[PDB]
Amino acid sequence: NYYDRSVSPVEYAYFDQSQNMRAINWNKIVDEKDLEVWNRVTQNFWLPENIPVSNDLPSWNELDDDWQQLITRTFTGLTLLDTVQSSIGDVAQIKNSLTEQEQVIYANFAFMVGVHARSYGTIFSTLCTSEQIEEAHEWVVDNEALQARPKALIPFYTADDPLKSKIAAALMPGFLLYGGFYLPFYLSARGKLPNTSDIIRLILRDKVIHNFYSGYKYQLKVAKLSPEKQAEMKQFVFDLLDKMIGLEKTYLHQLYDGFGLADEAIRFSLYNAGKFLQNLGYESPFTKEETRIAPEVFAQLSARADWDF
Amino acid sequence: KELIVYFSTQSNNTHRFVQKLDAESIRIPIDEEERIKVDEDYVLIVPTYSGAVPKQVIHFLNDPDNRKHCLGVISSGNTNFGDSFAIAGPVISYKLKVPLLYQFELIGTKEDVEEVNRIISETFNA
Ligand SMILES: Cc1cc2nc3c(=O)[nH]c(=O)nc-3n(C[C@H](O)[C@H](O)[C@H](O)COP(=O)(O)O)c2cc1C
Repeated sequence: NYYDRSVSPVEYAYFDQSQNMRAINWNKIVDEKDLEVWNRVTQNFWLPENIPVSNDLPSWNELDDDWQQLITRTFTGLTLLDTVQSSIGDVAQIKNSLTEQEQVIYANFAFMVGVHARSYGTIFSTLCTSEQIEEAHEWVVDNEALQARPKALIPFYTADDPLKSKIAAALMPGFLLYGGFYLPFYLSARGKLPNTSDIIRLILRDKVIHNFYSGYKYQLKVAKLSPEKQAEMKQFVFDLLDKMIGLEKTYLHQLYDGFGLADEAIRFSLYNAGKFLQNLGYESPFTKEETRIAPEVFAQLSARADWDF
Repeated sequence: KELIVYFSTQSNNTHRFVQKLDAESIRIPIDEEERIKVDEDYVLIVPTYSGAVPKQVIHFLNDPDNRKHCLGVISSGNTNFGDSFAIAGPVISYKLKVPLLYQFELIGTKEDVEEVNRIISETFNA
């Protein structure tokens, strides 16, 4: 077999120059799950410049300067997290791939998280003044509680442990942004910024698959390690999740200070922390009280919550 | 006499949920070259991929001998799909004319296991 006596170019480039390189094979696929994911993310391609945000002006203009500034800051916070995952996180996954197709899928993830970041710019272009936009960038730079979150994950992307890099890569789309995503869903339950909410539902339709895929690939690799080193990786996951829940709770308490959302937003955050754990193959230890949010807000996320005959 | 028929892809989320339940379970094969025959009544538990119903589950239910024994459906997925969350359950409900009993996420929570165990007991006595 050509495959078993050759390496992928990225394997050749970073890990093993001793063998010759093989072209990607899309006709003989090691894992069919890669084709499912590839087909879905590529057919789900979208641009925010194709959603009309200008219909949010009537509801946006009725919000006082307090709420407008909160939306601009929150979204500018999410833009930073997407910028991290697009420029660092997702491209770092490529070289640590189990399969050839996984390399290409993480190139798609990087690009699409880049489109997520860009989508906030198009919202701002239509809704926000130059001043509101520039104030949010200053606030994001000078907010240590905000900065601490990305600062905790980035070292795992640049270090030489691929499984900790993978867990970080799964933690971003799986948990870190939901505290912020609470806000647009909160407003769209009250009939405010409904078009903006459509961009968020498109972002999350991408995020859900990013989280699933990174968690699925994490599980394939840990299964090959001994029971002792498997328990050690589980320890690191919960230790990291504990630290990131701590940093997120701090951040959200400051972000939502005066608006009285923090509690609900943190519960939404932990609902998704539970989902992050399930996507890595661990049970959710979170109670119904810790993870409950108002139905009207949850309905904005999902309203649902060959044949012979 | 409580029986589950389930489908699960290579990711095994639905498989792992079903193993946490009390009721005996039979797996629909991933390999489309393979089929099963079920001769007892069962609750169907399937994930969603939107073609919302996995092709292997359509093949299973396309056998009149198999689909006559369905006592209802439970469907899984992820709420991040919005209007598409767990729509395999509804689609199967409409085709078979059987009740949609429950909806859940990934490998299920502690709550989901308690409710499905109860709903399977109450479905086989009703
Ligand atoms: C490509 C892809 C498409 C999916 N489509 C849906 C969907 O339309 N609705 C939904 O609720 N979940 C959807 N899911 C989530 C799966 O149903 C969920 O991960 C499930 O737990 C997988 O079960 P399994 O591991 O037994 O296959 C999708 C997942 C993937 C990877």
